[PDB]
Amino acid sequence: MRSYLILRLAGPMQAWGQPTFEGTRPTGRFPTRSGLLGLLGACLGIQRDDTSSLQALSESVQFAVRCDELILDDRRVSVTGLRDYHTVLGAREDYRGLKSHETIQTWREYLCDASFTVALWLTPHATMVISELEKAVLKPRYTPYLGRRSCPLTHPLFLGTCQASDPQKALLNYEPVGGDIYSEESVTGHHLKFTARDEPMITLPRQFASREWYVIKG
Amino acid sequence: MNLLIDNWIPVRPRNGGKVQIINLQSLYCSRDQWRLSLPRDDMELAALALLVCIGQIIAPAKDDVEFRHRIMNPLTEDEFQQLIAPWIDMFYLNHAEHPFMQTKGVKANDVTPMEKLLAGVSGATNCAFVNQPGQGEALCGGCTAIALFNQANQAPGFGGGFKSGLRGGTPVTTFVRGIDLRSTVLLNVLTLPRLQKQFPSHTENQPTWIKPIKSNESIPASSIGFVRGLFWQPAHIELCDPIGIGKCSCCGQESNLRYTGFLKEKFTFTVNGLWPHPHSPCLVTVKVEEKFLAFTTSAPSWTQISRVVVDKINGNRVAAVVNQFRNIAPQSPLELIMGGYRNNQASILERRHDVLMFNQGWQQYGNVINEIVTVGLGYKTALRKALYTFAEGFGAGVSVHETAERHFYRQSELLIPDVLANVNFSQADEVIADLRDKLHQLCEMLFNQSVAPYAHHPKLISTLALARATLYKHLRELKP
Amino acid sequence: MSNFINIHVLISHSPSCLNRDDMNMQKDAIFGGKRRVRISSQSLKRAMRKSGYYAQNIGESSLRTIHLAQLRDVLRQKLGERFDQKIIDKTLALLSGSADAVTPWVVGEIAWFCEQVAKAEADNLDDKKLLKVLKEDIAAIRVNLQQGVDIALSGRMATSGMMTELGKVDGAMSIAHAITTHQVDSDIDWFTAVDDLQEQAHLGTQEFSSGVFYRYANINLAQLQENLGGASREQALEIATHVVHMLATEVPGAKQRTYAAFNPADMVMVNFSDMPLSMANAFEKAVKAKDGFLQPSIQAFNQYWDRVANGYGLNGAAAQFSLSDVDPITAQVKQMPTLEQLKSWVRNNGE
Amino acid sequence: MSNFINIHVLISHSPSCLNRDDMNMQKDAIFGGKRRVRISSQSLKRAMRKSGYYAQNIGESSLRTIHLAQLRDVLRQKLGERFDQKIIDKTLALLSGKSVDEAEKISADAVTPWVVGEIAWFCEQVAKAEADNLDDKKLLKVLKEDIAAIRVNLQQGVDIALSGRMATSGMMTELGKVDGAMSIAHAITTHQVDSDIDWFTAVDDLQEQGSAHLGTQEFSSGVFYRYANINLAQLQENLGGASREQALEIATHVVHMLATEVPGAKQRTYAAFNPADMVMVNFSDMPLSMANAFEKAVKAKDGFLQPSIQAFNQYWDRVANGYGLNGAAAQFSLSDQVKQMPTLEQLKSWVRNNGEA
Repeated sequence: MRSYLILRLAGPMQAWGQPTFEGTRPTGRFPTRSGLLGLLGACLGIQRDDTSSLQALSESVQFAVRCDELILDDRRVSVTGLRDYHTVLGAREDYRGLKSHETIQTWREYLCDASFTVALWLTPHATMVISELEKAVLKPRYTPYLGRRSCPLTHPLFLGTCQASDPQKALLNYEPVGGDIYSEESVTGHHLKFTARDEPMITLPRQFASREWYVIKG
Repeated sequence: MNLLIDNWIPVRPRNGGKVQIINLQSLYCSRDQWRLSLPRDDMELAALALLVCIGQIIAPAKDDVEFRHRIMNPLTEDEFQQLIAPWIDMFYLNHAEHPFMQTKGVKANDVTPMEKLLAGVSGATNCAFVNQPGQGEALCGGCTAIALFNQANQAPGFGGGFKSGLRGGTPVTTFVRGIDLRSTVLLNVLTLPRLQKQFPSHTENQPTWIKPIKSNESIPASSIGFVRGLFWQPAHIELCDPIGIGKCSCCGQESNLRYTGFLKEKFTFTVNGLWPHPHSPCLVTVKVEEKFLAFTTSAPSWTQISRVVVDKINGNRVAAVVNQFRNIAPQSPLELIMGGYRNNQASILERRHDVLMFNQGWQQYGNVINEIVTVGLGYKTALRKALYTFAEGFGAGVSVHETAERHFYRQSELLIPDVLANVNFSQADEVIADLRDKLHQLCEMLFNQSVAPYAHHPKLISTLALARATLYKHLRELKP
Repeated sequence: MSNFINIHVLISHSPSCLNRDDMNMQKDAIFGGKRRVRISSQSLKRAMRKSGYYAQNIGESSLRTIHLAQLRDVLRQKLGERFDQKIIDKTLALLSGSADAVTPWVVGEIAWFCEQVAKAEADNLDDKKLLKVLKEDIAAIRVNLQQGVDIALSGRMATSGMMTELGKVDGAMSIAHAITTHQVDSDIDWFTAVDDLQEQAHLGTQEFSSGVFYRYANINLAQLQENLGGASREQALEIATHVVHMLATEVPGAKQRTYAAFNPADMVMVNFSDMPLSMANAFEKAVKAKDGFLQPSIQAFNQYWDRVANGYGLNGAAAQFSLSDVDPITAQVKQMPTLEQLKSWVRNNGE
Repeated sequence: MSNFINIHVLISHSPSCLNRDDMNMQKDAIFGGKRRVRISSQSLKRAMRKSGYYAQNIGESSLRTIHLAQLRDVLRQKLGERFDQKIIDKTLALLSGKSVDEAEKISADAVTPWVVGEIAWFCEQVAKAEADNLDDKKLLKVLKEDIAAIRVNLQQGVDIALSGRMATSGMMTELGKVDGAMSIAHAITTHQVDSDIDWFTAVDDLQEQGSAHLGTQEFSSGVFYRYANINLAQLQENLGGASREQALEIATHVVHMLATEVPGAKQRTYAAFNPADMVMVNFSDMPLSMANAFEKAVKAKDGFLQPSIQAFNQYWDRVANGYGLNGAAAQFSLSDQVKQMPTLEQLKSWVRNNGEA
């Protein structure tokens, strides 16, 4: 009934934001919508001030994310967290001028042994088509990464492409299956939702608005 | 601009989409379902607090029956106009003699940008590096008002000579939550009787921006009226003359008037005693010391839950709001908003906002909740004590205990809240037992994982063995 | 003609401590369920950018200067729909006191200045006072215009004076955190401080370890060319060459005066791709030692490549330089006796 | 010309315990997944610093301490003929940031290096400042002018020129920051080592001891790889702008000492006075260690020494070819593009002559 594009987000370390105006840079347990939009937006060659392309992309695309657990040599590997004491010396003191601090400090969280499988699709009001997306994921223009520019990918961004009615049902054709799924689209059997602040308000640079995931447990 | 009349409140439909801005009547008198909407949860908590305060002085219920009633059925527009009539002279943001939570005729050599009312956008050396510029360029009337109320309450003061709120610095605020903003606001308003039994002699009950605080005063806290207190303003602030039509560099919305800066100056006094603010829990310790709850460490929220929902006469005193709700609806579940800052002087170190959940049994079975929490912290201190032993002795040379505490906490995030939100308090022994087990093996795993990289050297294996001993001592003592 | 260059490096460090945290304990990471010693993305990148090699081959490049004069035409019809030519030519003349492409951060910053100049025109503000208001920003951008290649490759300095959103310049090269291919047995040094006037003690501790690190980096050629004003692929490949050299030789400076882990890398592989990929999963299952950690690590790398390369679509010229003579890799990956030869190979797009 | 000079040493020790830890066990380190025996960098440093070769070919060594009272009396004693007592006391105070009473106990903030030459120079300066009734912070202002004039004094404190000094209190915090010109690595063995244990007793000449528990002392022998490099420019700077020739001279002394000096620990009872069997010096633009030659731990065949030397040489060939390192190199060896040197002195001369003699 509906065509789906299937991506795979996996690497050694991963960082997906949470609300902060401070130096601690938190991470949640699975990719943010602002994050995914940023990733796609990055494969596509979309400069930061191109509010039009940003909006186009945002209103076109919708995501459902599945959390894959790692099995190594047949032992299960939970996803763990990491805190990095990250300093900067010569950091700017004001948004204008050349005076700098001697040293400033930030703490940045990363996810370890995290691997995700994402399914995306087009909305009724789309300005784009899926094979633009596919074409980009296969040949990105800007460097792609999992959260921060220091987190490469260990697997190609493109996993596959299929069709079905559910995002769930679409995800069922790509292993490993059994993970929890967080979808923008409701699934009849499941009533649980997960509050977030993923939505980037394009009209207002670097600000985000509340939204809710639909939770389909495995 | 006036709060009670013009529209400032930023809302979106409880489940609908695009954002619109309404006035008090639009909220109090209609059956539309609304949720607040700003780009920041702390400002939402602030706004919510403001609404709760307003509603607290204009419409306290006569008794529980009218309470439930007006929760289920909106007012008419005229008992609205009724109730708000005597107070309109109070809530004028730009006024000729009584500006809302401001002080007029303020002497300052420089104008401070609006950023300084935005908690965390600046005020720390690393802010110019991690944060986006110009969020304080031009603010809504609503953006502004909310910011003002916030700084006067839950935010950290400017510092040097600017005294803090009446609850102390950076308190935690705890509101009961309903289906939509209206019902929320109403749910966090004390009934008339209760209101009176929480304020016991020529008590000044006028706002701060009407009858000012005299410098270096020595105010008895008891002489403060609930109206004067709820809108307490411990600073000397004065907005600058607004700018033309444009966009809330905070809201992202358009508004006729926008504020670009303000004036402050140092002001000192002293409020001897503890004012019974009804929005925050209160820790009690007899060495007697009463103090409002405030986030002190970076630990998970479930560690503070016992101080938020459980009464104990040392002891503890939850906010008046929550215990009112405890009496009024002893058959209803709880969905509780909790929030606050963690600060180093004027610097925001951490911002916190949560919406805790509890099924029915929470009003009476407090001891079960305290059990859960103290169990969690028990295992935590087991791990910490053990790895500290590894670190020092009675030494490995390396401290590993804090990192391990982080790991522990992160997994606890998955474990404990789930229990609190989904347990049947009636019969809860076995869920608790299970929690204890999973925590037990969590501590074992983390201990081993932490000492693992050093145990190749025998001399370390000695101290490691000793440490492990103290660990299992502590762990076994956690089994009733 | 692929867009991304991938650089993989295996380098072994003798007992040291190249990177530590707020508690003076070596930096950490869990991978494959086991702990690996880490050297941060930051640390290593800084190692590169502040090096002398970088200074001479990037900070002193020919393309390092951006002449505003030659950028008049392109600037003006990239800014014509926002500003009149008067305001533009005035601005450019202020900054400075033939070409058809222009770096976006240039266009952005120029735009901001223009805006200011117009703003000042409307109030008939004196030019002298105008300059007196924005002396700083002028100095800033005059600096940044002298450091073209640097900004193109690494990005803006942490104090740059860039104002716009197009001024948020990302580095063309992305540098990953480096982790060890194996689980590490960390050592703890116990030292004292002899008081030459009372030798008749109080001990302090420093943690340290040795290890085989996997460094990974990628280079976005297109982005490089774009942020150099449309420079050719050959030139971008030149720059890439320099980055390869550095990732193979430059080492962070921490505690190197007392632990001296001055080691060169033992394996350097460059690999062209449409999608940049790290080979870190070669070591997801942590290497076990067998006559060292180095050989088994190298072997794990090679065999990972053999196993997944084509399937992951790493079809693109690929070459490998290595000191250790372990079992070679797929016939399609060209071997290199010298780093310099690998470099030259990269410089000519991989043949 | 090349900025860096690399010194590699392979030296083999008979049974001994040249460095131990808080439990008096041989210091070790893990390399290649196997345990090597380690002689720390600080130990080697102090070995060279307090050596007699140092004293006769380099000069006086810094004096590290925390007891400003004792230092006071020492300084009075060796400067009393040139300066007033409270000129001396004053200088000490201004440099240490602590008040110099006639108390018998005055603690600094930490054990710090004191070069006497430096202190004499500062004494002249403080004398001047005393004659003009000048205020302290202004003397500081003046002295910040010409720091080279202060570093010229580290020619009577070369050890700090090499190993550096960090300052935390007094005018030193502004004037005293020295970044070391010599980088030196912890010595490790080129092979796996399982340490032996000596089980000793003490015979009491007044009681026939019966059953007794014997004391223990870990010990081992081993072939160590020492490595150090010197950053010639930074040496020149740390010495007040000294010529390259003087730097190379000092470097040559560091070569000698790294080839001959052995830490003093338990040497009275294990006697491991062994000279090195291989010394190679190597001029370079970027410093590089040869430690990775022994990452695959050397297996013994007719000893550990020769196989180690050959491992060294082979990695040297591979790296030299691989990274195209054309820089002056020379190797001195006891065993039958690198210039071979029959004697240590020829090598030393070679180094003195910038690597072309």
